Amino acid sequence: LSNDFFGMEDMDLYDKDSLRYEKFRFMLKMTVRSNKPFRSYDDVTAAVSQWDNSYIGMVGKRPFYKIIALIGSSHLQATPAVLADLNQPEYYATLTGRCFLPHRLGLIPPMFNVSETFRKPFNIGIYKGTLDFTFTVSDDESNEKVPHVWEYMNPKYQSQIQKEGLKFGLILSKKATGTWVLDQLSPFK
Amino acid sequence: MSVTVKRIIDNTVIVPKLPANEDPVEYPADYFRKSKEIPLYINTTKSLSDLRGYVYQGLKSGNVSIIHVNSYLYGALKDIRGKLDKDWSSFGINIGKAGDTIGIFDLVSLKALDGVLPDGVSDASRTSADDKWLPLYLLGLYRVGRTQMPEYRKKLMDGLTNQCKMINEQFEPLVPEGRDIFDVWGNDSNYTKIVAAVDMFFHMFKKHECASFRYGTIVSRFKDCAALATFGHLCKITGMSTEDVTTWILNREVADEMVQMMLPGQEIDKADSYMPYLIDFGLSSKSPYSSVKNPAFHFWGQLTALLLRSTRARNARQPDDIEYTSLTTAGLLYAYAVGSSADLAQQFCVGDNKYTPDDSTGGLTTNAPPQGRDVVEWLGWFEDQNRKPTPDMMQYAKRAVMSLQGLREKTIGKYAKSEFDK
Amino acid sequence: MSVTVKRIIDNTVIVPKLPANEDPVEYPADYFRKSKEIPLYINTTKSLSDLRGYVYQGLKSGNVSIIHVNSYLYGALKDIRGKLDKDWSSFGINIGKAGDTIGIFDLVSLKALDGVLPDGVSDASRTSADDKWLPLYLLGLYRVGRTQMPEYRKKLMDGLTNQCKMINEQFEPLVPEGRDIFDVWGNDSNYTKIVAAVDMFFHMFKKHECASFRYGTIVSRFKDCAALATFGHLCKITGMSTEDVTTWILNREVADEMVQMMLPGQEIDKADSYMPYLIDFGLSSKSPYSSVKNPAFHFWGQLTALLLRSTRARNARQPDDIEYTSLTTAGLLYAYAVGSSADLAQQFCVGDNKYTPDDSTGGLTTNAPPQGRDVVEWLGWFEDQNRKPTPDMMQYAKRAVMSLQGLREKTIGKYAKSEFDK
Amino acid sequence: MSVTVKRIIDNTVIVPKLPANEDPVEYPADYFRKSKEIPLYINTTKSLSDLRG
Amino acid sequence: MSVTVKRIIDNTVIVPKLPANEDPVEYPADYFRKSKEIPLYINTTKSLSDLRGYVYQGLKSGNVSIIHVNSYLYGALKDIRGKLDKDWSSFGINIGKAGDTIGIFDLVSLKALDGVLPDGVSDASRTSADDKWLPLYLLGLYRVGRTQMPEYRKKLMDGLTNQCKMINEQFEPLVPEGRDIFDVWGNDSNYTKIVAAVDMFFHMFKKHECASFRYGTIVSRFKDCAALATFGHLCKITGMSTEDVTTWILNREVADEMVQMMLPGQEIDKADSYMPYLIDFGLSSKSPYSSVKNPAFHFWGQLTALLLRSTRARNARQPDDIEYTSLTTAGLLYAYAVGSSARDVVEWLGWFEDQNRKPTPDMMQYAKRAVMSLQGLREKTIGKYAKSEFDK
RNA sequence: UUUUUUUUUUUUUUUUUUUUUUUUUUUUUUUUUUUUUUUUUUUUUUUUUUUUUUUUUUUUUUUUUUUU
Repeated sequence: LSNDFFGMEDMDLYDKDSLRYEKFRFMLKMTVRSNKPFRSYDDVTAAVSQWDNSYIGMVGKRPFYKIIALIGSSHLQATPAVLADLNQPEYYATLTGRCFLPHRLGLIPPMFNVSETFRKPFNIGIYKGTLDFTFTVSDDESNEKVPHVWEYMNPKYQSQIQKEGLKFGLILSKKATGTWVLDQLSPFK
Repeated sequence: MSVTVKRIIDNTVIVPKLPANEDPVEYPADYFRKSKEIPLYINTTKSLSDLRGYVYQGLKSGNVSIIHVNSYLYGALKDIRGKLDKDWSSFGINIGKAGDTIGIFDLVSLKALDGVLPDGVSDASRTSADDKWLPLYLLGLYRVGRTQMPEYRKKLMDGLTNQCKMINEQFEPLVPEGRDIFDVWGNDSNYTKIVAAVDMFFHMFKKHECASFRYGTIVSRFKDCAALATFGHLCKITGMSTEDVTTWILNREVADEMVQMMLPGQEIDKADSYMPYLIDFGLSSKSPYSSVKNPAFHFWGQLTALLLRSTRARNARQPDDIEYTSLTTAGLLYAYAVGSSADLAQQFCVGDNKYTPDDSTGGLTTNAPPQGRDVVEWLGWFEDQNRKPTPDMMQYAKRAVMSLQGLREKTIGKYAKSEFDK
Repeated sequence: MSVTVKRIIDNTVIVPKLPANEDPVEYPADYFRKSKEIPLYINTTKSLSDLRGYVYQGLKSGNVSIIHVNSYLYGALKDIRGKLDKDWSSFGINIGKAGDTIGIFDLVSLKALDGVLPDGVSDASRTSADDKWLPLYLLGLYRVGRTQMPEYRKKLMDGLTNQCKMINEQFEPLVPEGRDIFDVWGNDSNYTKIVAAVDMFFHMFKKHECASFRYGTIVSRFKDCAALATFGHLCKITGMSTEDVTTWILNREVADEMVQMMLPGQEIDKADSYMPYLIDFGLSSKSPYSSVKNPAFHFWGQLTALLLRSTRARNARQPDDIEYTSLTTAGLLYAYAVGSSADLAQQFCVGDNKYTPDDSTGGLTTNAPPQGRDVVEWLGWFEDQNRKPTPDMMQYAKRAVMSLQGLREKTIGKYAKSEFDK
Repeated sequence: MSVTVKRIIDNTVIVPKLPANEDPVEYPADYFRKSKEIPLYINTTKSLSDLRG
Repeated sequence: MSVTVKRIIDNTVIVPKLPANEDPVEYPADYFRKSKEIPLYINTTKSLSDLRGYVYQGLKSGNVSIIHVNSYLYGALKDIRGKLDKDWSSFGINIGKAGDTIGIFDLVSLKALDGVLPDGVSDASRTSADDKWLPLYLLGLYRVGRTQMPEYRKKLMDGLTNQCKMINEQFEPLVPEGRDIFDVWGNDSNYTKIVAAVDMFFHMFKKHECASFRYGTIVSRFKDCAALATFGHLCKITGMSTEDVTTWILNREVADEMVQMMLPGQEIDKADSYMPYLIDFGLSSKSPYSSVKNPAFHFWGQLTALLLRSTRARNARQPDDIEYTSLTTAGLLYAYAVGSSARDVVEWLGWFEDQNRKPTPDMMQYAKRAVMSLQGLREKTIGKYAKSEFDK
């Protein structure tokens, strides 16, 4: 930073972290296979947080993809196969709608209506298995008001979204009004 | 329209247009532009064991429901195993990417069926030895229920029984001797989607440990694509390059048939594509490559291949309500061109030794076969023969159609023996 | 596209293309560019003695599992012995460095199989007498279960039993007389990988003490590569060098097969390479070098070698759905050229005495064979006959095909006797 | 490579090569360049009388 | 330009000028006037044994780096031995003075390369038996890779192996048989500078102990100077003086090529000079003495030598897209003059004008005799063209 | 006769070698010598198909019932 070398003055457009609202509609599909059922939602976040260990996908939607992964993990309802002993427990979750995310990550490049699938095995120790994803994050120029993005998680789960939302690499904060603004991802990531 | 049409009593236009007696062709590209996924509606609100008992007891009692068998086939074929080595993009759909394991249903979108689930004949004495042989039998009935004649259906059933016995080794037959119910399964859309997805998945992974399931679903490959299959067979039997063959087609309906047959954006040359399943996946309600929609080329190509002594082109059904004179003449001309005048030209050379002696009395104008394969030169010879085929062509056809014992009714062989064997 | 085709009613292009009736060719170079190893999935979570008991009692009871036999074959073939003398690099993989001891499975990547292990028929009375004959018998079953003919299968089983008694000399047969379960073993990918790795390891180490394992795995060498076998047989039966044989190919369809056959980055001339096992190792799912994918070249080579009185070119199966007239004419021409005009040319000179008498009545142009092996001389001679076979050529074919007793159906010998023995 | 063969449809070479159905020759000089000795592996941990018996 | 060219609609000048599709010639004198040294950039931040292992294992694995081989070649070729006897001044550079020890790289300026050094695959079990045969092999793999034809490459590899085996006697071949990587070495400039310096140093010191290094680097001598080589061949194969042969050239394009070849300040008649390596040392990027920048004279001289029964003038390839009829006529006139008159140019010009400029049947018969019975003529060469046209 | 405007079933622009890595050109070389098919449910059209195959070829090494 400026304490180290010479001449890294910030730009006049956004000072350091000029807050901005990015309205965007989205779609999501999820499929989590595991050897044993997830006892707690924390284990679910641990198993899904490494969905981008080798990342090929979008950069302008990478924070958006992380938040969509978080919302999918929040609503990861079980399946009849998850019962006592039928097969490996297979989870599923899908969400669609529109939302706006307050964030301090700078101006985002214009997003397009393109879908990208994601596949990656996870190893959180006790639990084995893989994942599945299908995001459809894109801009929404319509004036139509959209629900707040962090509202899409039910209060039933995520007793502390400050860390449950941080398990995926996000850094959260509070806007002193009850709305969570996304500070940035994991540092250098 | 092509150009304007004038009836000269008042200089007025008529602009004729064909009636919609038969539905127009539909291409897979149009469907994949409309939707970016292939929905599959199934009822998953049941356990795997309960569905297995349902389908087992229904097959044994001959009253199994289509919803139950579809749900059980989904439940027993969730084998994510099978590692892709290359990308499997098809029609702008990213199935996988060079290393990620995919399942059977990873290539078709999955939804929830909106309807009521039948009660069932649930059994609990059947263990979890179902994935080895039961999906095989259930998919085999799909292919079996298309012969519509016992002397072939019996052979197909025996083959399916042997296929399943090689895995299970007990396999008491489930469906009774009579009382068929698998004939209706073709009508259902979800069953066709599942069977075609299974066929394509096991076609991509030939060396899979469950590749035996290709039996009973191989009929889905290139289903209702008889025109494309006979075009390939013709290109392979004539030995001529596949692009020079299309220059030879005549009669003015084969050309337009070909144009609708190979619209560029259809991806008919890629094996691991969605095109061969354009009708089972629901990509097209009326396949443009079918024989009912493409009668003239199918007839002409089958006749030509028969005149070239091909064992395949002796059982294809002769299409109705088409010309049987112009197409037959064109096919006979093609057959006499390829089967008599062998090309037999120098192909590889070491620096030199390339050409042919053109100064050693290379006369051309004669009442002899052109001794070549160019379409224009044989056409010039034929029109010098005033479009009346020579008796030598009749002799060639007689030699190529005679000794064909055991012909099949309504097929190309019977017509050739009745026509070119006067 | 090689060239363009115009629809002449409005001058529009149609770009004809073949259907995907058969899978496209796949080359090992592409596979090794995609991945830098050959994965071998096995379940090694069992002791060697327990696995040996499993496989022994399964073979005796005829209900052995492929996973158990694969794991036991890995366990009993961990012979790191065998010292390389030269480098064994192949397809950009450093197998060894000229002096380091190497095992059978050091040339294929090893992974852990993900699945359920069958229970088994575990026995404890079997001592440590496994490596002597049990892997040999298990590998011999792989070759036995590919004949699909009772006589040849029985002969191969007798040979395998003799080979096993060579080392064990007790050897009560394990698999029962009926219930052929080893037929399915060829379908499994891991078993094919193991057997091909064993074959290549013991081909590199010919003088190894366990070289008897080459029985039953030699079929893996050059598996599904009948085109290269027939090309080598042709090049060895004529004496003509490959670089000059390849010029003689004709009919313009052998050309494409030859071109796709000889792409540079395959090192098909290297014995200690992965090319012979391009399909058993899983490098190529569709072998470009097969006979079904190369029917024209295979047929032409077999017919030509048959007309040159070769003991091999009399049982090769004649391909189907190919033009036979042009290929027969080309094969007859080449065979007559080889068997009528011996080269008989001075090769080595002691300083002087090289040339030939050209001024001593060097008559060349006449109704006689060119008395040489140049392709264009014979082409000009044949064109001087207006592209029809002379009766001397037919007489030569008759003498080269007559007295072929005990011919085999659907083979080249039967076809030649039906065609070149009028 | 002795001489080249070119395909007359597009002026393209093919570089044909024979298959390795029969293993290539190896010369003793090549081995003696690779190694300067002939290894003879035996087990001498036994007396002569025991081995002859 | 020479003289003005006018358009007669208004009497306006246009001064036509040829487009620069081919780069203009560059002369060694101009480069030496610009700079008084030949820089050689190498990376010397490695031990000699480390570089030896690097290059040895790179050659064995066929993935060697050009920087490593250049650095090792510098390290193993610091043989300051070799005592001069006469002054070796060239292009105004004091290389040595009549009795001082001189090294290979003493005649080229040395700098430090600015770049990242690759890793290297050094083998630490290699003794100090490198300078005996390894630099010779590394220099020979430049000429071997300059062939681009399997038969000539195979023959040169056999010759190089024979040359190397004379020294160490074991010499297991290093570069793998396939995937030849040494073709790229010619692209680099410092490797060419090193190989040319070695060639010139061992050309001055013919009787050196390490004179065997001349193999492989001999191709650098007179590189891309085929026009001067064929001029010398014409001057030698006829016995006619060099001052008199230059008058016989005609067609006014050979004259211009001679003019651009014979600049006085080029000292092209000095063996121990920088001229033969004008393109390897980087003195000139476009050699004026090449056969592509001087196609007309090269063709004419090769044809004339062919018609005078010379075994050399039957493999030189015919230059592309140049007027042949006038060049062939001039070559036939010169060849007939030499072969029938054991030589004045204007006398033969007048004799030909007595025929109003048409070859006589006697000259065609002489050409037929000079071109008949040429077995094994290779394609696109002067021999093939003469056999096609002069052997009707 | 005509709605007005029209007048290449001419055109994105820039192109004009199925020319081009540069350097080459002895496949010279160490040096030194109402209708009216007593038509049709739809999709069909090898009573073709698990895949891979194509020698009832193959332990490797052999090729004088030759030799101390």
